[PDB]
Amino acid sequence: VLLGDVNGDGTINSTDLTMLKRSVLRAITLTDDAKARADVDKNGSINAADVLLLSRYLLRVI
Amino acid sequence: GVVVEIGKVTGSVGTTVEIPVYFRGVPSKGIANCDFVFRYDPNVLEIIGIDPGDIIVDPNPTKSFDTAIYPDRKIIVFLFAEDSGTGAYAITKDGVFAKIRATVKSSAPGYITFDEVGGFADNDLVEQKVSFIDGGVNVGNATPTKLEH
Ligand SMILES: [Ca+2]
Ligand SMILES: [Ca+2]
Repeated sequence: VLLGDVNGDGTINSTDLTMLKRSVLRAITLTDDAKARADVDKNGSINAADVLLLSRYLLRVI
Repeated sequence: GVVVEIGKVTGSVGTTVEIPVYFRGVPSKGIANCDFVFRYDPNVLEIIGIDPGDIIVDPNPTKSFDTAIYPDRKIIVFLFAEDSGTGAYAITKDGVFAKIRATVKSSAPGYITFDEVGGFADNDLVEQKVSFIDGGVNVGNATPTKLEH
């Protein structure tokens, strides 16, 4: 539902970014609900491109 | 919790100044990430760049640290997210987080102010209590109200 809100706490911030990058490096595992929130470009995969898109959003360029 | 202090500096019109952003009360499990927004007046300050401070330990700082400058929006944005994925590049000590480089455009005070904060988390993703102290350039510049020393 709320794209970018990886941890599902209702706000999009850099803590979601940490969670996203650690999951992409397989340092953590996401819950299924979190996976839907993590796929920020909605292409069906969670990867480095999602990390970069979320970073751009947090830097407010988009 | 964490205290973020914007330094206070002085400088003549036309000169470049550096405004440091200090971190205190760094958590026992470090800072894995932080995002926040400061406000500034582009009539007073032309922000030419923001450099990472020495508490950014990633040997390639741009992997962990990025900023954005918006003169039209009158804001500057900070994004830190330690890039190791293991907590290795987290912030572990108090010190300078960033240095804001600005050319002084007028003698009026050039306040740099806390606008918004997202999250400040440690290596366990525990969000921290955070407070800000505003600062900027020539903070006391004013028309005198009386005759005084
Ligand atoms: Ca969140
Ligand atoms: Ca994706």
